[PDB]
Amino acid sequence: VSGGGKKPWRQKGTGRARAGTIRSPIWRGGGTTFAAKPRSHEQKLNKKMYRAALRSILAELVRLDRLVVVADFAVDAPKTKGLVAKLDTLGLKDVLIVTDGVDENLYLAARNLAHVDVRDVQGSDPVSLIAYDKVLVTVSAVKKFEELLG
Amino acid sequence: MKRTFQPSTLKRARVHGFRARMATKNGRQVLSRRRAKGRKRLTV
Amino acid sequence: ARVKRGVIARRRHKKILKLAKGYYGARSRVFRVAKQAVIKAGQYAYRDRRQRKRQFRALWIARINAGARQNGLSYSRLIAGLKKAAIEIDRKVLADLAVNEKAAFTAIVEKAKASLA
RNA sequence: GUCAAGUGAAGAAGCGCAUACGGUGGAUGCCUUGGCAGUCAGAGGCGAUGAAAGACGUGGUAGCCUGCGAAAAGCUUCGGGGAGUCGGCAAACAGACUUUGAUCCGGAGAUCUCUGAAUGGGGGAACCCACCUAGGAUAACCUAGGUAUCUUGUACUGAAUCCAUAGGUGCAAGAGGCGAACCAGGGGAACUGAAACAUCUAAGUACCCUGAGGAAAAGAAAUCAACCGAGAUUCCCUUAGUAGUGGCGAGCGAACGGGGAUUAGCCCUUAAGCUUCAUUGAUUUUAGCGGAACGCUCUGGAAAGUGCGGCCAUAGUGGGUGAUAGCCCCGUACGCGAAAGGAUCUUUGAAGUGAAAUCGAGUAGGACGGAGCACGAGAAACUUUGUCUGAACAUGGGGGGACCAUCCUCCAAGGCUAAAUACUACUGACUGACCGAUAGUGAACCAGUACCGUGAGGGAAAGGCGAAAAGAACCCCGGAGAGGGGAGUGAAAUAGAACCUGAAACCGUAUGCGUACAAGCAGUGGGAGCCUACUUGUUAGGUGACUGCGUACCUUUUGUAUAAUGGGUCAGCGACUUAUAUUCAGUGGCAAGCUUAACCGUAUAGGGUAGGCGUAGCGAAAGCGAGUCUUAAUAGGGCGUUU
RNA sequence: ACCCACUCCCGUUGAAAAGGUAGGGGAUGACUUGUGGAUCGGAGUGAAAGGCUAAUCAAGCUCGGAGAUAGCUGGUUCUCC
RNA sequence: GGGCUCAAACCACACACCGAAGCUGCGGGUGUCACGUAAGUGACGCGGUAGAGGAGCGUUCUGUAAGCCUGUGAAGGUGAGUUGAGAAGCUUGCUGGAGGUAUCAGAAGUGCGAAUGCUGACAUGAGUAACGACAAUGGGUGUGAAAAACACCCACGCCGAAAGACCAAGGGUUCCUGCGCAACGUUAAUCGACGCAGGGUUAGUCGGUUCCUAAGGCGAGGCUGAAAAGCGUAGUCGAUG
RNA sequence: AUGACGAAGUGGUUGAUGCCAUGCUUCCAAGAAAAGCUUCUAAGCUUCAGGUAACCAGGAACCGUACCCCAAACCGACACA
RNA sequence: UAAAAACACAGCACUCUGCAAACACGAAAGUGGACGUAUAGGGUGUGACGCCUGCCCGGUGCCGGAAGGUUAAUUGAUGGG
RNA sequence: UUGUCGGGUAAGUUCCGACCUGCACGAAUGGCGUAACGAUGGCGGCGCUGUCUCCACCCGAGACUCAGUGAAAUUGAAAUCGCUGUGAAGAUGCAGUGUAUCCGCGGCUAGACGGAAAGACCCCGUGAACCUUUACUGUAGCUUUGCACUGGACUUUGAG
Ligand SMILES: [Mg+2]
Ligand SMILES: [Mg+2]
Ligand SMILES: [Mg+2]
Ligand SMILES: [Mg+2]
Ligand SMILES: [Mg+2]
Ligand SMILES: [Mg+2]
Ligand SMILES: [Mg+2]
Ligand SMILES: [Mg+2]
Ligand SMILES: [Mg+2]
Ligand SMILES: [Mg+2]
Ligand SMILES: [Mg+2]
Ligand SMILES: [Mg+2]
Ligand SMILES: [Mg+2]
Ligand SMILES: [Mg+2]
Ligand SMILES: [Mg+2]
Ligand SMILES: [Mg+2]
Ligand SMILES: [Mg+2]
Ligand SMILES: [Mg+2]
Ligand SMILES: [Mg+2]
Ligand SMILES: [Mg+2]
Ligand SMILES: [Mg+2]
Ligand SMILES: [Mg+2]
Ligand SMILES: [Mg+2]
Ligand SMILES: [Mg+2]
Ligand SMILES: [Mg+2]
Ligand SMILES: [Mg+2]
Ligand SMILES: [Mg+2]
Ligand SMILES: [Mg+2]
Ligand SMILES: [Mg+2]
Ligand SMILES: [Mg+2]
Ligand SMILES: [Mg+2]
Ligand SMILES: [Mg+2]
Ligand SMILES: [Mg+2]
Ligand SMILES: [Mg+2]
Ligand SMILES: [Mg+2]
Ligand SMILES: [Mg+2]
Ligand SMILES: [Mg+2]
Ligand SMILES: [Mg+2]
Ligand SMILES: [Mg+2]
Ligand SMILES: [Mg+2]
Ligand SMILES: [Mg+2]
Ligand SMILES: [Mg+2]
Ligand SMILES: [Mg+2]
Ligand SMILES: [Mg+2]
Ligand SMILES: [Mg+2]
Ligand SMILES: [Mg+2]
Ligand SMILES: [Mg+2]
Ligand SMILES: [Mg+2]
Ligand SMILES: [Mg+2]
Ligand SMILES: [Mg+2]
Ligand SMILES: [Mg+2]
Ligand SMILES: [Mg+2]
Ligand SMILES: [Mg+2]
Ligand SMILES: [Mg+2]
Ligand SMILES: [Mg+2]
Ligand SMILES: [Mg+2]
Ligand SMILES: [Mg+2]
Ligand SMILES: [Mg+2]
Ligand SMILES: [Mg+2]
Ligand SMILES: [Mg+2]
Ligand SMILES: [Mg+2]
Ligand SMILES: [Mg+2]
Ligand SMILES: [Mg+2]
Ligand SMILES: [Mg+2]
Ligand SMILES: [Mg+2]
Ligand SMILES: [Mg+2]
Ligand SMILES: [Mg+2]
Ligand SMILES: [Mg+2]
Ligand SMILES: [Mg+2]
Ligand SMILES: [Mg+2]
Ligand SMILES: [Mg+2]
Ligand SMILES: [Mg+2]
Ligand SMILES: [Mg+2]
Ligand SMILES: [Mg+2]
Ligand SMILES: [Mg+2]
Ligand SMILES: [Mg+2]
Ligand SMILES: [Mg+2]
Repeated sequence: VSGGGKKPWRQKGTGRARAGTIRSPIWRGGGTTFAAKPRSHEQKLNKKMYRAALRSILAELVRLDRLVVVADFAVDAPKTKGLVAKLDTLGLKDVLIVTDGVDENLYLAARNLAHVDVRDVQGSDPVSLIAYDKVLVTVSAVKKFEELLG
Repeated sequence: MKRTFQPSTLKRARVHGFRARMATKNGRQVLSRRRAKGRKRLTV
Repeated sequence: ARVKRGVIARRRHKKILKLAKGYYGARSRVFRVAKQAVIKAGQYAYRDRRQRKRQFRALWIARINAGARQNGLSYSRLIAGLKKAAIEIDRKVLADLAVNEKAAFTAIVEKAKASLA
């Protein structure tokens, strides 16, 4: 904190409580006692711990009927209207789309959609696999999941 | 009772003015410090 | 991250002062004075749950003594007589009879007098 | 009826409690104008062509801020732009400008007082006094330019002193000063720790000083290694808190080796580079342009909210708009855009430099005294040098931690060299399990201000009407006041300008009950009466006569009502955190294995298994090994082995 | 006059962070005084009291090392078992 | 303490009774064991500082959440009722006028009465002390909303080697005039060194500048010094002359 | 305030700490400097320039100036004994 | 909060100092001493004046001496590895 | 020790003179005297007096009352009596008892261990500062010698 080098008054005699600085954390406008500094919050997760959690999530998604498997999923043009029509045929509104390789047109078509996310297999984090109402996954991405976690 | 401040603008200038400060290197440091803090008044 | 204490602190202080209602001076207006008064009143209230049972029994026994002496018996002789003749009417009910049902109380005293001799 | 005795309400100067309504005050909530921290870029300097920083001026009207400089909220021009404009506090009237394209935005020019390195001389900064040249006025001057010092170079002159030299004069080029950090170097504490203290630590830290650059420094083995080899420098992770060092105290603390990031080497028989000026193309930056798609209905002051039905999306969690908007506005994704200037890459060319010339001699080595190497004299190698000395010449020399021999490895006393690395005062964008007016910058507000100080220096407080001023015409009291009462505006005025909400302390007015024969932590247990309200008395609320019991709290103590400590009260703030190593427990993953670090990675994935721990111990150790150590001992015994 | 400060009283939240009233000493001198200047922090200056160096002196003030250190004092905030 | 004496004292004996949060009764909660693979039963426990162990409440932010609630009224504020063993929760009247957040997780600037704590506000003392030289006032008139204090007049009193008039330093508009009185003035104020506006300072001779130097400063070269610098020559400043 | 006129306006005495006086006397502690000013020349200049005197003509720039100043305006936080 | 008997003082004495003085401030240059030169300058003590100022050189200091002992850096005989 | 004697007083731990038994004077840290001087210490006297016996009266300024303005320290909260006991050992608050209607104003200071300043005395802390010295360890300065700058010559000086 700015200033605060000088002792505000002599230690004895004035009748006040003894003070060393006007920036004591006791004082208004003084320092924060345990002032924060920029620190990192990332924990370590074991590689196998991460994979075991992914296996648990994938098994639970199948058991809860929240996993939808399709042979393929491609859109022709990067049009949001086209993707909405495709997902309405499958009856999906809140959905995470997992593909082996994220298509450039598919990425653009889903960018503005409210509750639709398109991810590569490597990009399918535990949080997105749980948050989204359904996880539509292609057959190619299912096999790519098997190689990674099995 | 004579008090400690007996004003003399000539003495004030010769001891604390701009040219008194610029004459030495520690005086130039005062002007650098007071410019860095942004003092509206630099010398007296 | 930063947590202001104003709303929670005000709710705490108001609960204490609401309990200090009716107290004199600072004991009903000033928090750190009202806080001591609310604690002390609680200490008294806990202790006076015990003392109330003693106070009422002393009151029953005194009224039974007055009622029985009107019938020729002291309290101690009546209680001994009420044990010789197995009468288990307690002192709260006995003190109510001695005041409100004097004919009933006289019958009990005569039953104790007969039992003694 | 008289007397007597007994009993006895009501009558409160004031006070208490409750409730209602106010006042003061400015908490809380909500909000944001401002901050804080990162990430990605940019730029890494400005200055004698006058800087940073200022003073004084400059406007129709006073001041201050902003801009600008006697050409003075500005002039010229080139682009953008297309209807308003004459900056803000902070408006009111004036006078104007503008589709003959103004205001505004960007590039380039012009002007640019005075002070400040300040530089013609002087000086108490913003002032005083000059000289020289050229021109033009005749009076008492005017315009333009020049006039500092030092360094380098050059020309002319030039003493003591003959030649010279020192010196002097002119000219040309350059420098000086400022800036938060980063870099290299000179000088260099103490508190503190060692539970005292001197060696030691703190620490080559703080600070002072010098120099340079966008980076700097270093850098191409007289280097390690170990008989195998590696192959400049710099940086990150390990090795490892190990070897060692240390009043062997407190502490300090490697390297070898390994994994990575970057990669580059060139010359003294004169090069790679670097600088400048051309020059060929690429980008990039400094203004901008277009940019989709919504209606009805209900509540409402107002619709974006309700209900119903649509459409756009490479644009959907942006900011506003009278409450919550993809489709109302500004934007956003996306696609275009430069007359002119800046910058970065490049293709050639030109000089300049690197440049020390020509392979290193007062050098290597040595003695003394220091310093550094993790290494404090130690058995002390190596580097460096204040004093003093002092080689050899590849058939030579340096190192391999005393020293010697053998072996290996290198070639010092000459140079230049990018990248990976450090930092952010500054500019832009983006972001936040950051703050939200006692917080966050000291500073949200005309803050480094007010104020305090001789001075260096210290250093505040202070945000919110409403959607919109619609900011209350008019009437009345009042001093042609202050302040109010109406009226009106507004959805709301107890939103009325000290204006959102509007807490507490604290101060009042009103009502109810209690209170003037009564002794103390002021309550608590019992409890009459009165009052109020309905539920009309086994009720609720207020008060509470009388009475039992009863010496606050915190701290500190053997022990506190203590006449021990602390607190006038309220409101806000105010104290076990964080990082890195580690042990134990719990709970998970994997399991004779487990796990990665740096780093890479269209990046929380995946790779990377160098390293760490474990699977074997004993011994000081060589070593041996389910054994080992001690010992003459295969005996005893120690530790270990059956998980 | 001016410089000084011996006594008493007052004043002591003062008119005043050292004064006032009444008395007192020096008053051509080692005098008093204005303006300007020099000397300062382990330093100055001192007819010497550890005096004075901006109401601060047995080592000024200001900023920095710095959040020195404090085996000491104080304080340490919601609930229940 | 009142009072007490064939006691209300003392000695002995006896039968009664009072007396605690002890024991029992009745209702409830909780700990640990055991039986229970259950709800629950059984037994024994349940004062407590330092301290260890266990289980929770609440606050701010993040996710859940482009959800849900909300102008038919959010947060906050202020009452009432009600629920739990507690931290606390819930419902509602009024105020308020735009935000809030279920649940379960995750993070903390997470809880205040003390620190002669810090900042602001406001009390008590108390309408008390004081209103700053004991040189001194009285009256009349005017103006004004209002006059002890302003202006004028008539008196009185005080200073007069100053309490008068100046120059310097220092200050800086305080000077004068018109309007004005909120605050400032230790009271009031029409008055003012106060507020708003306007005006006012005229030099050959006064004082500066300019000329000259004192102490002293700076100081080309120079000498000295790790650097920063120190000293000083030529010079150049510097009045108090 | 307004604009014309306006009488007397003379002797004596006393008399400074002011002036002569930067003098005079005396003493010891022995009492600024520089320039302006007068004069003399050197280098230079030699009909010149420059100097002197007279007359005529003209000029004298810039800054301060209000006000308080033993004080209510300065130093003392104050309209401060 | 001390004005004194404290400090100073004239006078006295001791001692240092031959001038580039001793001594002091300064890393140094330099400066003061002093534009002085032992009748001078510094330091120390005493404190007008009058009468005086006695004894002790063991300790410590200072001054003078240098036969002997001891004694630094340095040098490196000799011995042992 | 107020030594003893003498003087001074009615009475003199002070004073003056003296004695010498100097706890523990003493000769330039000077001894002993000393005119003059001193806001210097002690003692005595004259005068003078409200210093006092012993205070009285008077005059101004406060205090007091009214009108205007308007602080302070302190403060856990107060419904804040005596006495005797008790008690962290000296009680407005505890026990017992006595007294006592409620509330101001002028006064006074016995208490509220009254207010003010984290006692300064005392002790402690392996606290600080500054001062001293023949405490320790250092060090500026001063001084000794070697080597360097640094040379020629001649002479007294050991071994080759
Ligand atoms: Mg802060
Ligand atoms: Mg990984
Ligand atoms: Mg009344
Ligand atoms: Mg100049
Ligand atoms: Mg100059
Ligand atoms: Mg010659
Ligand atoms: Mg430079
Ligand atoms: Mg220590
Ligand atoms: Mg540069
Ligand atoms: Mg380089
Ligand atoms: Mg080889
Ligand atoms: Mg659009
Ligand atoms: Mg609204
Ligand atoms: Mg070489
Ligand atoms: Mg060497
Ligand atoms: Mg070597
Ligand atoms: Mg070796
Ligand atoms: Mg080389
Ligand atoms: Mg702030
Ligand atoms: Mg607020
Ligand atoms: Mg209406
Ligand atoms: Mg609002
Ligand atoms: Mg309001
Ligand atoms: Mg009564
Ligand atoms: Mg009472
Ligand atoms: Mg009750
Ligand atoms: Mg009682
Ligand atoms: Mg004790
Ligand atoms: Mg007790
Ligand atoms: Mg107490
Ligand atoms: Mg008490
Ligand atoms: Mg207290
Ligand atoms: Mg006299
Ligand atoms: Mg002393
Ligand atoms: Mg002082
Ligand atoms: Mg010190
Ligand atoms: Mg430190
Ligand atoms: Mg501290
Ligand atoms: Mg019984
Ligand atoms: Mg019981
Ligand atoms: Mg029990
Ligand atoms: Mg039970
Ligand atoms: Mg128990
Ligand atoms: Mg318990
Ligand atoms: Mg909130
Ligand atoms: Mg509080
Ligand atoms: Mg507490
Ligand atoms: Mg009083
Ligand atoms: Mg009074
Ligand atoms: Mg009074
Ligand atoms: Mg007065
Ligand atoms: Mg009035
Ligand atoms: Mg006067
Ligand atoms: Mg005036
Ligand atoms: Mg007034
Ligand atoms: Mg005025
Ligand atoms: Mg000089
Ligand atoms: Mg020079
Ligand atoms: Mg001059
Ligand atoms: Mg003068
Ligand atoms: Mg004048
Ligand atoms: Mg004062
Ligand atoms: Mg006055
Ligand atoms: Mg005055
Ligand atoms: Mg005195
Ligand atoms: Mg003496
Ligand atoms: Mg005698
Ligand atoms: Mg005698
Ligand atoms: Mg003596
Ligand atoms: Mg002698
Ligand atoms: Mg003497
Ligand atoms: Mg005298
Ligand atoms: Mg009054
Ligand atoms: Mg007592
Ligand atoms: Mg009194
Ligand atoms: Mg006291
Ligand atoms: Mg103490």
